[PDB]
Amino acid sequence: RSFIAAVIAIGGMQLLATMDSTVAIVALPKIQNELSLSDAGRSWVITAYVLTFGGLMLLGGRLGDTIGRKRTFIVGVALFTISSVLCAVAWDEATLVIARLSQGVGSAIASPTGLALVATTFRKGPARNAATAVFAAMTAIGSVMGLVVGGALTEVSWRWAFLVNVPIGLVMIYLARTALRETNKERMKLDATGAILATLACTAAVFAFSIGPEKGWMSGITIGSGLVALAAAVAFVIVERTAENPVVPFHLFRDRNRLVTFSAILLAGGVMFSLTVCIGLYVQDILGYSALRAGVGFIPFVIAMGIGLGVSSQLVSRFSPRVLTIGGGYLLFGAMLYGSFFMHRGVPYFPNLVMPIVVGGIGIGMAVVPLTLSAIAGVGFDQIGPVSAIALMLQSLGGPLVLAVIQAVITSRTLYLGGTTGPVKFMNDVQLAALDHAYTYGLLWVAGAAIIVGGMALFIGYTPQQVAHA
Amino acid sequence: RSFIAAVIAIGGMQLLATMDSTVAIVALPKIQNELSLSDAGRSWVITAYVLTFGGLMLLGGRLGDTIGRKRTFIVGVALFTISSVLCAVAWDEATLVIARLSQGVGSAIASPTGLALVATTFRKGPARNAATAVFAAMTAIGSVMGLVVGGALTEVSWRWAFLVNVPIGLVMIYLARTALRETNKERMKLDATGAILATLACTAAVFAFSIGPEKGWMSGITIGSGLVALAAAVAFVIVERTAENPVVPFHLFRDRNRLVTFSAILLAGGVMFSLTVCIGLYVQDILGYSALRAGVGFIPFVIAMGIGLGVSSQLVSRFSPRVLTIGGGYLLFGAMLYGSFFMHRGVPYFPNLVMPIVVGGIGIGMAVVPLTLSAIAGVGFDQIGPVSAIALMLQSLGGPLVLAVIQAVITSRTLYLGGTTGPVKFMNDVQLAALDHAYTYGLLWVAGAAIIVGGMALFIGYTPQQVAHA
Ligand SMILES: CC/C=C/CC/C=C\C=C\CCC/C=C/CCC(=O)OC[C@@H](COP(=O)(O)OC[C@H](O)CO)OC(=O)/C=C/CCCCC/C=C/CC/C=C/CC
Ligand SMILES: CC/C=C/CC/C=C\C=C\CCC/C=C/CCC(=O)OC[C@@H](COP(=O)(O)OC[C@H](O)CO)OC(=O)/C=C/CCCCC/C=C/CC/C=C/CC
Ligand SMILES: CC/C=C/CC/C=C\C=C\CCC/C=C/CCC(=O)OC[C@H](COP(=O)(O)OC[C@@H](O)CO)OC(=O)/C=C/CCCCC/C=C/CC/C=C/CC
Repeated sequence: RSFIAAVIAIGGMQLLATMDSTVAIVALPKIQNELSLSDAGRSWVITAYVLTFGGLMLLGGRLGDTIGRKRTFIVGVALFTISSVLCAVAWDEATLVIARLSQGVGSAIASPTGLALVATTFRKGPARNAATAVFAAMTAIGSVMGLVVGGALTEVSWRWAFLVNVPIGLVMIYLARTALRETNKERMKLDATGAILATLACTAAVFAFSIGPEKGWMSGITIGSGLVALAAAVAFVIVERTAENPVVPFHLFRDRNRLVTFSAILLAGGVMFSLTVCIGLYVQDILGYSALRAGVGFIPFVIAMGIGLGVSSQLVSRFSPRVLTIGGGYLLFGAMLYGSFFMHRGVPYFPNLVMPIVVGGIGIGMAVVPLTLSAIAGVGFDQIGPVSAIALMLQSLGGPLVLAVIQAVITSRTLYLGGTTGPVKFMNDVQLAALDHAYTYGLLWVAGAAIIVGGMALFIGYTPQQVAHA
Repeated sequence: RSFIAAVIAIGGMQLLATMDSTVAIVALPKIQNELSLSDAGRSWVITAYVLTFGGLMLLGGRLGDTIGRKRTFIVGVALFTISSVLCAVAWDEATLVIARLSQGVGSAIASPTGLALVATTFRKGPARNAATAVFAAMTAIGSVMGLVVGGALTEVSWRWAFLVNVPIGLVMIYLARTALRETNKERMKLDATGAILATLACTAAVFAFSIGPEKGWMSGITIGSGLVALAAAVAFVIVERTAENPVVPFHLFRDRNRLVTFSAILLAGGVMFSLTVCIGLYVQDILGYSALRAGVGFIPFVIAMGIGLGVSSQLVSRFSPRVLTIGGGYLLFGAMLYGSFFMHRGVPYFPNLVMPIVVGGIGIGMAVVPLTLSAIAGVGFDQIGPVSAIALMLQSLGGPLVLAVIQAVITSRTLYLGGTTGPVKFMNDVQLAALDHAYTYGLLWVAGAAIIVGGMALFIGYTPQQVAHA
């Protein structure tokens, strides 16, 4: 039981954080009808979590080296679980935003430690390959369970949806206490000066990006915050040259395979994030399956993805990460080509929608394990901290960049085919049909980004005896 | 002057075959007004040329070994030039059909000899690379010059357009005679039984594939035509086992890098053929440029292609055919993504149409040179005949296969967007707008087929020392 209890506990924060993201999105309209927070406050509950989760990520990367990775994992999760209760008792806009702020602080501390715990706890070999599959398995499980939970326990109250994290979170705190052993190495000094500038630079950059669309791109306060971030970013690099125990080891990023792998995960995250957002919007708006029925209909995705991850964990020892990334990428290509020809409003569920989801899930799951193992290959125990923190930063940061281009193509083609921009419930059956054909057309431009991802994967060059097979 | 006159004469049949093909398509509607051979006779003049050109392709490969490579190239061109004069004096469908039949026979003899002449005449190294670029360069020149000649000298008569091949064709016979030296090796016995079975199989398959859409797929004679095609093909393989100097050396095609490099050009030719048909139809119908203006507007394509071919000849000695094929093909991906977003009816010619054509021309030209050098590498002199005939047979055969799939996607999406199937001259500006967006949508599926070509190009693995640099 020691093995299964360890992989479940380590990947728990991936289950918790991803599930919370979808439930908060689903319950947003009912928050309007109760708190009466207006349209300006609608975005302030979402970006409040993102403000601290991305701002504190680098600080939480080096936090486990000076205190302890296991202690960091329990503390970070506990603050996440406590914050959910404070989120479900919110009475005023100030109460909710502060509750969402502290969830990001709790997530930023524990999330990078989860990836680092895979490399240190499990030795290189079949154990790490099985641990990588489980770590990637429950990220998609939380997303699907988020739709089912958020689509079922929402008509009685949005407050009960946030209270489902507590039973799940308490188990992972219990499992991590009795299934993970505290390692014994001497603690190292924290880069306090480096962490101060790194935190205030990423938080300012996210604040400027969020306030842009609201107050205008050239309001005067947005540029002022960007100037502060650019001044901090310049100073942060300067100190790191002669700073012991760097937050970011720039010397570790050379012309080696590390840049190619870290550039691939930056773009591969954007392809996956944009694919999830567009498919969920297409099913809920064009097909009208709502939250509950869409989540149950995505159950085959988890089973197919679980099949792909389990198979890829066996083949990684024999095949290089280059061929498994491409091999699973071609199964993705056939899914969205078949998912473009056979999608309009009113099609049956089994002949038309089941196959693209199942086949695409196997291809996606096949290429996740080789990419994860190569990003934590040949780094060591003193430097696995910041490397894991950077890997989760680039994976999440690439999402909005790619989706911004994809959503621009969707909007442009809607106008050309004949349509309007606005809420969907106010669109007759010619502007609605144009939006149907716009999303399907934009599914092919997602494949255009996937080709770019695969082209960068040609330069990995890792052999199977380095990433695995030890 | 010896070098430039030699290579021009070698690639001369490529100029003739492509340019005559385009002119025959352009002047087809005027043949209706004069010969009055009805709809059923419209497709016979196109079918008649293809029936013998593809039917006698395999015979022409081994015909140069038993007779002479230079002598075969002269008679093949001479019969082509002669048949153009008889074509332009046609006075009934029977006279025009016979002339088109004889034009294919002359082309089937000289076309495979042109590619074989590249390998034997020029020694492997810098001389072959420069000769390869000019060989591919004049294939694209003939296509554009066919539009201008057939779009300008056709308002006076369709008979004058057919007589423009004689001044050019007579020059090619002169340059070949003066600038090509007759090699001195002993002639070999021709496989009489194999040549008879090879000829009958291809014409029967072409005849069945042509009468199918006309008379019905299960009409009764198409299955009979398919019966002799299978009977000839089955006996051809049986008798080829013990046949001296085989027509098709099956033993040469093993699990080595030759089957991969022959499957790539099978589908690369289909992508390039479907790109020309779709673009030419889109420009003439949606934009209404007619034939003369379309030919002038595609002049920058040839200039851009010439730059791509010239650069690729220098780089092929330092880079393998794998990287140049994948690297050159990414420029094609960028052009067709740009050409899908910024191309509708009524756009200016400069910013929206010239840029994708110029960039796409460079990308195509960079990938053509490595593919043909790999297709004639390391075979010898006693087997360069059949191998070059197969390379031209598969390149032409892949065209209709890929285009049939693309045209099915275009027709399916036209109906969904709102529109009908029929002549463009009866549209109510609403079905015309839908046909505009259907062609643009189908441009991305051509990119999907080009991705498959890239995938097979990863298995080439030819060293630049083997295909060049000697
Ligand atoms: C090593 C460093 C880091 C490693 C750490 C990383 C470790 C592993 C991570 C891997 C990737 C992400 C995990 C997966 C998360 C989400 C996936 C999921 O399970 O979530 C369900 C849904 C989301 O939706 P959701 O966002 O909730 O929607 C709500 C709206 O926003 C408003 O309510 O996604 C999907 O089903 C995905 C479907 C793609 C399959 C391919 C189909 C192609 C053809 C389909 C045609 C249909 C027509 C579409 C026409 C466009
Ligand atoms: C070694 C083995 C063998 C080696 C032996 C062979 C050695 C090398 C041979 C390679 C392949 C063929 C060469 C090229 C031949 C044709 C190309 C050409 O020069 O011909 C011009 C025109 C043809 O037209 P044509 O067919 O005459 O038209 C008539 C109508 O059918 C009815 O009159 O094509 C083009 O301009 C091609 C443009 C492609 C550039 C990239 C475009 C991307 C953006 C597109 C946006 C536009 C919107 C499209 C929306 C869909
Ligand atoms: C095969 C097993 C099972 C099959 C089983 C078959 C059944 C179905 C299919 C299964 C999966 C397919 C396998 C995909 C394999 C691909 C990986 C690969 O085999 O790769 C080849 C080559 C080797 O490399 P090399 O190390 O020399 O050789 C060592 C090896 O031969 C062994 O040791 O990779 C390259 O170099 C790539 C060359 C292209 C140059 C890049 C330029 C274009 C991109 C520009 C910028 C990027 C994008 C930016 C913005 C767009």
